[PDB]
Amino acid sequence: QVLVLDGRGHLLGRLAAIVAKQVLLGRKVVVVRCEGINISGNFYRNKLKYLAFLRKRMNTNPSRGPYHFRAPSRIFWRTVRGMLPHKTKRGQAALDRLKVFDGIPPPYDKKKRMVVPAALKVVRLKPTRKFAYLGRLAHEVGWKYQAVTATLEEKRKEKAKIHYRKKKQIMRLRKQAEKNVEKKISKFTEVLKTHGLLV
Amino acid sequence: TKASGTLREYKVVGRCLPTSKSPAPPLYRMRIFAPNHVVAKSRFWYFVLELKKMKKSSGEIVYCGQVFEKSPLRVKNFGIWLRYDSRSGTHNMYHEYRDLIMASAVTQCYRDMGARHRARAHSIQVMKVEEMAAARCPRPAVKQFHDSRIRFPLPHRVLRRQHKPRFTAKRPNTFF
Amino acid sequence: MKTILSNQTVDIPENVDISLKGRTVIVKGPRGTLRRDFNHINVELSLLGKKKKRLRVDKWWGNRKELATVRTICSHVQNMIKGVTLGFRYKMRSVYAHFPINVVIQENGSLVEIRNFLGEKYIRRVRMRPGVACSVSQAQKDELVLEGNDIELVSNSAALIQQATTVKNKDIRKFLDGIYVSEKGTVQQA
Amino acid sequence: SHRKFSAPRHGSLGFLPRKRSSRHRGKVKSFPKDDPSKPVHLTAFLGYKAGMTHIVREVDRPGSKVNKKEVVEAVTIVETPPMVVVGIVGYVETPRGLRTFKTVFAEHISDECKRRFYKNWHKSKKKAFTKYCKKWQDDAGKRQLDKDFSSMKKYCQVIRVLAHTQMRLLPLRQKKAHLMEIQVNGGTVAEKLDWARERLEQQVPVSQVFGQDEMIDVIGVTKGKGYKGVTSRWHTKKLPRKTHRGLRKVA
Amino acid sequence: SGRLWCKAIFAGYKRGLRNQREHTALLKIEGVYARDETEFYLGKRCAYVYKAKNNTVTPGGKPNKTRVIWGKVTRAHGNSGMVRAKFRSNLPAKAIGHRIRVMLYPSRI
Amino acid sequence: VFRRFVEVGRVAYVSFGPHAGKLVAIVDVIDQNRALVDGPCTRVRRQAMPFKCMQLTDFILKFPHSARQKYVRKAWEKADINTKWAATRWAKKIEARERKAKMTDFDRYKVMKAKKMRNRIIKNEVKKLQRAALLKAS
RNA sequence: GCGCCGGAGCCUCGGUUGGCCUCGGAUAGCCGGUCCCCCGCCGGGGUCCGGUGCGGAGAGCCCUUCGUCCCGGGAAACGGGGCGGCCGGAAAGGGGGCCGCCCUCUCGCCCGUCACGCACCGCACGUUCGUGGGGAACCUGGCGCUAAACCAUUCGUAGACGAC
RNA sequence: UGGUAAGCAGAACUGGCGCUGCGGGAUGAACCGAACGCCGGGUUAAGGCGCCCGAUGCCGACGCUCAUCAGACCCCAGAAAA
RNA sequence: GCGGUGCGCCGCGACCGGCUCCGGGACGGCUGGGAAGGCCCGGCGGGGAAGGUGGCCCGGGGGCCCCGGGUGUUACAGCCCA
Repeated sequence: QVLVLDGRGHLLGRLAAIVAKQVLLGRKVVVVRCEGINISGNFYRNKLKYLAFLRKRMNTNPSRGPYHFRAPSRIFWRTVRGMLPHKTKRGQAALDRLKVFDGIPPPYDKKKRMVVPAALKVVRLKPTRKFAYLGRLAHEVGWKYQAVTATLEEKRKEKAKIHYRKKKQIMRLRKQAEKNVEKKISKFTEVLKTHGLLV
Repeated sequence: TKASGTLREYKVVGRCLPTSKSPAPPLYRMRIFAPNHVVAKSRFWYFVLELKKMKKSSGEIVYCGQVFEKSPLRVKNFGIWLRYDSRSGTHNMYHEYRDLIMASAVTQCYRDMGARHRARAHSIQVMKVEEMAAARCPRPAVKQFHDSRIRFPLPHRVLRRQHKPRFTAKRPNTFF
Repeated sequence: MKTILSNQTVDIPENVDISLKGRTVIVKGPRGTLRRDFNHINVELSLLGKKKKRLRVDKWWGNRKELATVRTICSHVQNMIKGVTLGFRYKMRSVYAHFPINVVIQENGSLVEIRNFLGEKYIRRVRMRPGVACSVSQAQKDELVLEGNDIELVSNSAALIQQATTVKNKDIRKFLDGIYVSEKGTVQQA
Repeated sequence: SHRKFSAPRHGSLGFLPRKRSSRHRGKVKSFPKDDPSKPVHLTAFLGYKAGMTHIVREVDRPGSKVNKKEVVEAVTIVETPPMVVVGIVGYVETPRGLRTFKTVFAEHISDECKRRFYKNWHKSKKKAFTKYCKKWQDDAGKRQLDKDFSSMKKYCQVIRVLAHTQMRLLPLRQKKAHLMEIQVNGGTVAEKLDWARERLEQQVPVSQVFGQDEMIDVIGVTKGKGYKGVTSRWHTKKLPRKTHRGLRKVA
Repeated sequence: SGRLWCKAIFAGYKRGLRNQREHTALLKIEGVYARDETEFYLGKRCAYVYKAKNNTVTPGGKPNKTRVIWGKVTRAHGNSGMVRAKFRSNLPAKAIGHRIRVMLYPSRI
Repeated sequence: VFRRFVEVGRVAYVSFGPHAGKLVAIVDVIDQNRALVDGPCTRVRRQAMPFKCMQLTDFILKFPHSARQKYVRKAWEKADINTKWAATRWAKKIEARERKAKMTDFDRYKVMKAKKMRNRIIKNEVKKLQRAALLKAS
């Protein structure tokens, strides 16, 4: 009962809006591949929007000032935080349910991760309009572990490919165990199809 | 008038009421595009007072009836002559539309004069709505649809119904 | 408004095999293979006729600034064929007043020495683009010849060795010294 | 209203938490970045500030007014007795930072290297690394040791070597040695770890780490002066003597 | 055996913005996300099941620590399958975003 | 690459609205985002209808852009779109989609008992196809 | 008197009421099969063939559970069940999949027989994850561990005092 | 009406605030809606309905617009000539 | 038994009435005594053009199959009027 959402190709506020609402409804959401999140408008605007965020620091002691979190996991965490009553207990109990990650760590790498189509760039942006990768945005404004995340993200894609190739292998066997075995599953199959499960 | 919903075309005829000097004054017919008959009978006086010495008090409405579509299935080309107030000065405009219905092609003018020019309905005065044969249509946004074998695909089919699952497990297809 | 359809056919000759996986094209012929990725443009690249004797680039329901993206793909692919058949050759002549701009190529063309530009003891080492190689050719005293398949790289790497020899903190109208793109042509003649 | 006569700012804010260093031995925050075409080498050493004296050398820089002319340079002698490698520690590369994968100590750790694992050496029964020692002299222990070097040549990317100072060879009062992770920057992680296991329980002289006429970086803690006023700490302008409530403070 | 109730979430009270009416709850029943599908649940019985420190009696059972505030799904709320419920004691704000059981057994089918 | 085109006399499947789940013919293109659509054999009246509601199918039948409802009816039954629809996999899995959503609680029992056993037979056989791979390389 | 593995019970904090064990990604494009051909140690590349309002569909899939007998028929025999080998796993390492027995039944799963179990007499927090987390001690069996920290004392690389 | 203007000074008419809560304008004496016994159900105003935050999670309709300073709701809280 | 009166606590149901918010059915009136459309066959007759069907030409795509120009009024499609 955990929404392991994919962060890749989603919009920063659109996803944060839906994450912030589910989490207030007692849902435990995991947003993953947060570097894959992209923000609408061209790159230079969104960087300038974040550079202006860096300048807003407490004059007399910046150690007290707004903690400008650089990692895409903590840029996404902050935009969810702004859409919660985080000064109250239910908005602090909210953020405890949300668990945000860059790349995709071990619990979730071997888990089918969901997609929000309402919070998705292909669905919600016109294809002509420019967008800004949170992976590139975070990197150029002080995030350190882009290239480290990118290799571990690549070391699991080639690992998770070998899973999928071995799943296609079982699925070839399953269909070839239906051509062969059709004479003795027929009376069972021909009541699935009367109820519209296979046609 | 609030140009609200789809407009209806009204035949509103009205006469300056019987006098001693003029017992039977000439009857005046108008094409009034209104959400309903009440504001058709309001906008009747607005245009008649602008043209004739005839306020609602020194006059009467003799027939306010809706004129329907005599070909509501034939897609037709409509040439609408405007008279709209800008923020500085008023402008004569000939504008073309392409609807089944005269009164909806006039609605399609009210949404567009808002869209382009930020002209709210009270600024606008529809003076003439004429069905035009497809050579007498200068504006090329209508002339592109004058094509026997018209053939376009639906290129980028952006899906709606984005919230019915809300948490699908597949990136949505947009090529159909 | 939205124009129902805008298209422009590229008459690709017998000598060239252009094929396309998606809206990416791959173009090969007498002198190498050129691949350009048009993912940014959002068009329909159709390849029609037997022998595929023309490319057809469709744009359906495009505004003024999206119909501009039909003839760009036309011209880009046309210069992706001229580079594949005839190549590209940007002959650029080194202008000077007093000091000979002393150019010799290291890295067999992939690097250009520029010595004695306005008596500058500093030496400029302009690395060429991947594919393009300069050559101090014969029959002209001051002469640089770039050769390459990509019109982009032969022209970009020409504008590297042009913007390298800029006159700083002087009147540029009097000091007309530098290496300037004198003739845009092809490697071999049609 | 503005600074009437513009002046630069007294002190830098590029160190500004002016506190007692919570480490007495200076941490190497940053070791050099490696290229695996280099030979395998320790990147750092650990010495003791012995003193200070003159030097006379004939300067060989052309162009200067002191070309082929003899100078007097002040020098610091740092007594650097050869350090004993007593362990290796692998660091896996993570998106949250750079996590310590696994530490592997040696069988025989020197009695002065033991003292660093104790606040009170006199009172203790001195049982540090007495169970870890037994991993080396049982047949089933060498195996799980060898499965670490198998794991730490595979998963790890940054290999650092625990090399303590030999305190016995110094005129200092203390006997408690200084442990220090020194980053072995050399070839591949496999070669890097085969090399450090070869140096395990072994001497490393300074010649292995540093050579002559080399530009290096000295890391250490400052000579402590205690609670000092703003005129002493920040070197601000003193106030002109007629001041009532003190002249040795920021106005 | 199996589950005889549907998964609803106490998603806050019936409230404007700067005033809340604690007498009516706003229930988010899982699956129903429109006013078309919320029509089945109108008049159904809804239970907020919790447990405390002290044992209390159980009707047709031995005293558990589990307790209830019984309610009733009064009418539909808003445009998106949210539903109004009204409990015999006003639900505590402890329960915000916790599971309440919309039952089946004011059944009309 | 586009296979289906808004063409004069294309059979289009209406997804949502008043006439959802019905094949309408595109009689004429009114506008940039609307078309005159008629389906006389599918009981859809000659009316304006936007392109957003209609998923246009792989059937095009010849009538002119101005043809009245009778001349659409001829071309609908000449091609016979009613029967040619219901043999398409799409049509067969709209009416399969209808069936599963009309499944009775007793019918839901008889399918569970079928699916359980129908899976047990294959899971035995794939596990025997699994040993038939391991046994080759020894 | 504490760390590992092997019943009876008292407190306490409560939330839950079956699982999904994973391609990468495209979007003016996709998904899944194939050898006459090709570079790669059986991977990619095509070519051809199917699917594409995703049906090798998350609009989905998997598990579906009153209990048991008696006797049948399909189904399984390459099966189920648990004791010692072999055979997996770093980004925050996990409960898997197999080839070998010492092994216990021919039962488990789908249709039909044949009878039965508080049928608690219309009624609510039922049914689970759950020998859940935490807190004390009690019966206990093997297998095991015998430490430091702080003060004090001293030093002066330190220091208002603590700290170091 | 005076004054370049002013959250300026001075009048006419009506309504407010003062004396007055409440819904909305994030927040404001006066704006907008509506004036108040204590309550249950219903329904509205003015405002709203991505999330904070009740409500568009309509398969809403047709257009306009790309900003390296977007724009975003009476009073009202930052602009002109060009 | 009836009538009054209550339950120790926790509950459930039934019908009746009040006020409510929705859903389903069915009937009728009016208009330009609706407008268009379906169905008989575009009944017989005459006409007009076009977003121009066949015919023919043009230009070239396919092993004879089909697109893109032109001509001009029904042919091997239809459309609006008298």
